[PDB]
Amino acid sequence: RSVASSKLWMLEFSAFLEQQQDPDTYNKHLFVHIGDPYLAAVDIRQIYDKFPEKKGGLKDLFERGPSNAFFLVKFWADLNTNIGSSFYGVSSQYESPENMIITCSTKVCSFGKQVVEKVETEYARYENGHYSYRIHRSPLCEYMINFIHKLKHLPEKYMMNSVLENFTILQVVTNRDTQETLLCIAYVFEVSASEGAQHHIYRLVKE
Amino acid sequence: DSETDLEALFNAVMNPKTANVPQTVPMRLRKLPDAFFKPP
Ligand SMILES: *C(=O)CCCCCCCCCCCCC
Repeated sequence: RSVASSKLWMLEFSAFLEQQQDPDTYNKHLFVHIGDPYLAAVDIRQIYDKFPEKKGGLKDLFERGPSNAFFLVKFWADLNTNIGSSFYGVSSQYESPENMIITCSTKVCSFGKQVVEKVETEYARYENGHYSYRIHRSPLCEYMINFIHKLKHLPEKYMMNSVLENFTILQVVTNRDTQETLLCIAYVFEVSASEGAQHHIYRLVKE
Repeated sequence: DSETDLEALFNAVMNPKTANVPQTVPMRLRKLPDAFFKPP
């Protein structure tokens, strides 16, 4: 269990483009995918500038804790796909020992400023001695679809990475009733060059 | 101006002469883990 606090574990996360060739034929391209050991640490102060500030922002959330709920994911995104019959989606799955009502906030940021927020409420399903939470085929917001379109129309890979340096995503999963931070995941991005998508996962620490 | 201007963000890298975006410290210059820029 990599991305896991004491109360919640994210077992699956993927962003994808699904193209319908014909009514029985679907081609799915994964942009990014995640599917007990101790991870390497990153000083959170090194990335505060790339995420929303003020009350409810990353610093505020981290200081309120708990410290074990905070992670940084570095993605190498696979942009090699044919860009009517397209579905851009995000899917994720979580497990908890506790029966909770959870809220998943996803904030897309440019130069550390919030551009768009998507907020989803999830209820528990009992499964194999624990509770499961699934966000299944959540539509990617139009900003993201537009962003990917503009990225692919860039003629050089170094241009794509330059843009991505200032594009980030902040995912905050919260217990709806108690407001406890169950998971807070900061996402940073490069383009994959190896023919696909890869990731490093880090723990966010105070220093 | 606006920091969240999508067209401005892409214009900054497509046409560097007319770039109008906040200036930032490149990630590679920061105090980050050794393999942060080396894919597994
Ligand atoms: C709008 O709905 C924003 C929700 C963001 C969900 C996270 C999906 C991650 C997208 C992968 C980035 C690929 C582009 C480099």
